[PDB]
Amino acid sequence: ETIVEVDLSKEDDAFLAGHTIDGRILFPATGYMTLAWQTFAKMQGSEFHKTPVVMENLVFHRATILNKNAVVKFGINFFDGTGAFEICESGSLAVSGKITIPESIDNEELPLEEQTPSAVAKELGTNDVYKELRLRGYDYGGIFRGIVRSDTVASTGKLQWVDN
Amino acid sequence: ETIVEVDLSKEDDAFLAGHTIDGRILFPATGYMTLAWQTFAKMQGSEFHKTPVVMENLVFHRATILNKNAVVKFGINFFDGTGAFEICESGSLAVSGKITIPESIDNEELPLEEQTPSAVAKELGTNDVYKELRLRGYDYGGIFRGIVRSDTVASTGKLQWVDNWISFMDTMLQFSILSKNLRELYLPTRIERAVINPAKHFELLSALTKEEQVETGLPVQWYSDINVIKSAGVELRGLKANLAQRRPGTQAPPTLERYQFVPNINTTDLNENSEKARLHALDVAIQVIIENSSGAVKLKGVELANGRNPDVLVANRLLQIIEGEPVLTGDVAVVTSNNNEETITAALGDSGVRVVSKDVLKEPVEQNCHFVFGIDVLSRPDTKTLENSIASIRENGFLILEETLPTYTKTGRALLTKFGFVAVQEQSLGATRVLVLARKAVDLKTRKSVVVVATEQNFNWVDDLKAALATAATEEQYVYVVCQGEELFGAVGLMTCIKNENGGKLARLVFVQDAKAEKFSLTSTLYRQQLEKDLISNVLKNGAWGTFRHLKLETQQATLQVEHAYVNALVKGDLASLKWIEAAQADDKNLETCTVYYAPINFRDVMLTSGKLAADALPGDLAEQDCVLGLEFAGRDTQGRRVMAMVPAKSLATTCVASKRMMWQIPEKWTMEEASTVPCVYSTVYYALVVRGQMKKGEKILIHAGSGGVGQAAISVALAHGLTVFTTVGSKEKREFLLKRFPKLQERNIGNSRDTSFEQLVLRETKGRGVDLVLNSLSEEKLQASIRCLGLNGRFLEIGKFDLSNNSPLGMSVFLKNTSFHGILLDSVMEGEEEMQNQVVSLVAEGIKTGAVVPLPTSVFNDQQVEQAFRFMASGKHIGKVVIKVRDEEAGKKALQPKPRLINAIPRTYMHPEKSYILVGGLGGFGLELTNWLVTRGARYIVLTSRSGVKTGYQGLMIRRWQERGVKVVIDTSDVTTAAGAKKLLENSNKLALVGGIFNLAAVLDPKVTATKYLDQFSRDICTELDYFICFSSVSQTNYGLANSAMERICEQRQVSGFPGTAIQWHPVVASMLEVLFQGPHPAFLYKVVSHH
Amino acid sequence: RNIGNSRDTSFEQLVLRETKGRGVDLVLNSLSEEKLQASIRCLGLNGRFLEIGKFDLSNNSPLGMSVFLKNTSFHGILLDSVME
Ligand SMILES: [Br-]
Ligand SMILES: [Br-]
Repeated sequence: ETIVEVDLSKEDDAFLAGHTIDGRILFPATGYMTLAWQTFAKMQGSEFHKTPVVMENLVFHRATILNKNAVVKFGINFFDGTGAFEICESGSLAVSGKITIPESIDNEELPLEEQTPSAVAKELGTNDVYKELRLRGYDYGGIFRGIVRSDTVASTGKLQWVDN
Repeated sequence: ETIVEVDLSKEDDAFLAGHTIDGRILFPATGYMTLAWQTFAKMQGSEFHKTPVVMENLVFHRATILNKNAVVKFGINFFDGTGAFEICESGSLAVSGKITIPESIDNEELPLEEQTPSAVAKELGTNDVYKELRLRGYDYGGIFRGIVRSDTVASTGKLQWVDNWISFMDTMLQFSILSKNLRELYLPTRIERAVINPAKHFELLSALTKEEQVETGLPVQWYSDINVIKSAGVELRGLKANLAQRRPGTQAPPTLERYQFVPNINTTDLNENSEKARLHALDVAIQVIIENSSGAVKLKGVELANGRNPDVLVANRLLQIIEGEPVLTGDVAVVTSNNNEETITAALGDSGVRVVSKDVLKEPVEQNCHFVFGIDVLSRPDTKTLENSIASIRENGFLILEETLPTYTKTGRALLTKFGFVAVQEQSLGATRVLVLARKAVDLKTRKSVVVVATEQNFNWVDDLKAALATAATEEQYVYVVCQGEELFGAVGLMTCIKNENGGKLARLVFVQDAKAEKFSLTSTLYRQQLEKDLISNVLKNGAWGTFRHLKLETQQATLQVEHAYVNALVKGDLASLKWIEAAQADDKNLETCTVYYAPINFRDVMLTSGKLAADALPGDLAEQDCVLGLEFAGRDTQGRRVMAMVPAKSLATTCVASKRMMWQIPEKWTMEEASTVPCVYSTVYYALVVRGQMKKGEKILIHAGSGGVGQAAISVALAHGLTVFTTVGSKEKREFLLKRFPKLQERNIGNSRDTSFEQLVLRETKGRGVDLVLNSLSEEKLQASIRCLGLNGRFLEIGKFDLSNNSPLGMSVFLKNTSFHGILLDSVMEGEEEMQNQVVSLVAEGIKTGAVVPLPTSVFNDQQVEQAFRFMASGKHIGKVVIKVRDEEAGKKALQPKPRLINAIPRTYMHPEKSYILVGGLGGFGLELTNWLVTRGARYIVLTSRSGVKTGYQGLMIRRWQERGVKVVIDTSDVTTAAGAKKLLENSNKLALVGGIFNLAAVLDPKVTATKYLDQFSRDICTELDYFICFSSVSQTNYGLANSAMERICEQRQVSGFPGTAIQWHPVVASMLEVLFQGPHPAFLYKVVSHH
Repeated sequence: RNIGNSRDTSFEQLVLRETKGRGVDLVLNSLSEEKLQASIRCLGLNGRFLEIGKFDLSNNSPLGMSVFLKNTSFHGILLDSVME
């Protein structure tokens, strides 16, 4: 298996503290997806930002809690045969699923056009959005506060991009 | 991942060659398990023989074939999280499953006690077991032949131990396959659980000697109720095996050649067809030459081709006849005087006939030939062509000359006489043409000779001949064997018997049927001209000298007009094999024999024919049956009523027996063509949507494959009940057809079946709600997508087979929605209870009047276009039902008794189900397989004569199988060689059931002669319903040859006196030969079997 | 003879032995995981499995669709669905 270490004391992984849920840091589901994505490109030979993929049947078996120091090791493994992967943290399965490099990445997408924003009520600002979420228990911080705008029903909106 | 390389060139992996399946080495399923077991223990730190494990959900996705060199790399990987593992070989998945080291290996096993061995029939020995398996396709060898013992049903047995887990665990799988009733090739697909306990294994082995471990072995158990194979430390639960594809064997079927008397001077064409007649003439000619070339291993010949088309030359055919003869090769060349070598060479092709360049005028074409073929050689103005042809053959060589009859008569014979040649044979080639075989004569006066009596009154005449043959060489003389008016001496057999004797080249057979004829004498005018030809075989029959020659039969695939027939796919891979076959006649209950007019093809017929679907899947005992095609039909009742029906099989025939419960009387304004489309698709639709699914008005249903047979029927009924319908289609044209054909079908509701797009469409149109029912025939990603279309309280109706067969995984989250998943097999209905059958037909019955049941569009094909019919449905461009027009419907569409018809089908002879069949030496290898074949052809009373009785477990096995199939088997252990014994056998057998056939077997391994002689004699009086009297044997010991000669004469004599009699002269081969023999009439008294295996 | 143990998978053997491989016509199941898969194997031809548990449903456990070759039915049963 491939071992991947993330340390929130380190500059590259520090942002993860922003994904705080109910007063504790949780390794985000999308964190696992990225780690699985990245390493998969590594063994395939390419750079992950140049490598399109299709993940299937993703299962997040449990939440991963980190402290402030948060030096945590993730173990990743892939089956050449089916593309099935598994990520284990602290001696127990965390996430499982399937990953494949498609024939045509464009054909794997859906023919969807943008929706017309809802005009039933005023649109939400970044502060409106995360005020709502805070009340639900989500304590997002830093770059994880990336919803700049959303319509009243959250059918359409905008997300910022910080190369992450 | 861990890479493991196995090389059969190395000593450690060499044994794997023993696991040969269907003529190829396969990496055993148990091989994979061992690899997974070993490597897994290694990384855990332990030794694998010290490490107990539990494997689960083993799947063997594909077979691994190895060559001789066989360098193959296996890649293994393990998940720390779940314990799932995978084995890859050539960049593709091979095996998958789960493996874990248990807390307590003892706790993981089942507390099972040994079973009491079955005593229903004799137990099987190691040789019995693997004889059985060989017939199925398993070619096990070496240590993989580890089944020392098994009971007749394979419930208990023993396996040897040679310190090899792969072989040992494999024999456990072999053992499980034994118990399977169908005798076909099975390969492992899945194993639910495999418990391996090494500690327990070796402490059990310690109780055995290294010899006992090999000679006696370990107990193996098969518990059919719980599905477990248990032996020592290995415990296997939930084994699943699937029927595997058999390689298209390179064994051509055997041909039959009939013997007959051919006069040297034959003015009758050997065949009706002039072209075939000529070929036979050439065949006879070469035969005579071979017969008179002493012990020649090579036969040299040439063909003169001056002024002829390169295509019409016969050289290839000649070499083909020569090469055909066993242990004989030919040197055939084409001689050309017109120096057009390049042109000629191309015409011959890949035959291997060389070409020589010489001008036949003034010079010899070649030296020491056995024969020279030419056309119009005696016609030519100059004799130079003839002269150099004579100089080209060896002294005793022949000339094959095709001539025009008028010319050959007025000058042709004189020219041969002029050059000292005699016409050995003259065969007509129609009128105006003749084939002449010429040879230099020999002088009977100048050469020393002695005569041998060869009569039955002198028992020692064989020694007289042998003594004469040895003396002949020394004394420089020729021996004339004279056999005048003698019984039990067939000319063909006796000739062969002489030829193979030491110094046999010096013998000449003079065979005279009529006992009233001039005594043998070189001087007699009758004999002199004939014996001056110096032929080794001379047969006098009705005043004419001749020989017995074997002619190639024309019917490899001949078609006779029969009254009853069915369609069969002879070889599954090729659909061209679809042909009509003559059916057996009928000898009740709630059954009705109907006349078939229209028989539709359904996907099940296509799948079966193509091989995508195995035979074991077929409901009931159809895997055994030959006639299985045809699921439904429209036709006429026993009383001429217009009827449409549904059956499990056998509707694709001129007649079908249908169940009254599953029949509808065709309504008016329905053509039989139309009606034929209704039974299956609508019975399916109603059993799925109404019975199982319980669809209600106003509900939403997703019908996949809208413009298909089941789809169209589904859409019609659904819309009739008032449901909102969503569908999918394969193409633009299919879309257009549905829209125009149905009441309120919304374009918004038609998706695409080629992809998963329909998921978005349905969810969009249902605003995320989904539908209440799904009728699915799609598979894989399209199935899971269809699942996502299911709304609250939904009910999934599967009518496909792929994912079910493959045991695909189904996400059980769908069931949170209070849903139901329904596996729907219509076959289970017909195979199942009665009330369900009566309900579904009621639904269909009620539906027709309502108008919900509409006949489908038809793509009709006649009885000759069955191939095109199948290929057309396979393509998938068709809309509606594909129907075969067996009979044109009578005008008026009213009830009417049918006119008789005949259909061209391959003829086939079946046994009589109320007659007995005696097989002398019936328990030998040949006998057993012959008996089996007779049983499959309808024989239900079998008598086997055996002095020793049942000796092998295999024998007891076959008898058990025949008796279970309802066959009466009698083992007669009495001495049949005597007259009283033969008489008794026939009288007892006849009282059991009237004897229909007697089969004499000298092939198993004189008394051979005397039994046949007496059986022949007394059967004439006793067996008044005997249809067959057949004697099997091989060609050419001197006493065996004489036994053949005797059997030949017996059968000939029988026919003379108006009795059946056939001598057959030469275990997959037996069945193949028997099929040909009984494929149509075969009335000749002697046949030659040519093997092409 | 007809009372098995819910703590292990042994009830599979007991049932198949008593039904001689036929299985049962219905299964009312509240067990999960390896005991669920074992209960499936107890399902006979035309059988009808009746699930009232939630683990495998919530966890989206995989179900081998081979069982449906036997012309069977799997029923997700939520009483709540009735009242709502
Ligand atoms: Br998360
Ligand atoms: Br295998």
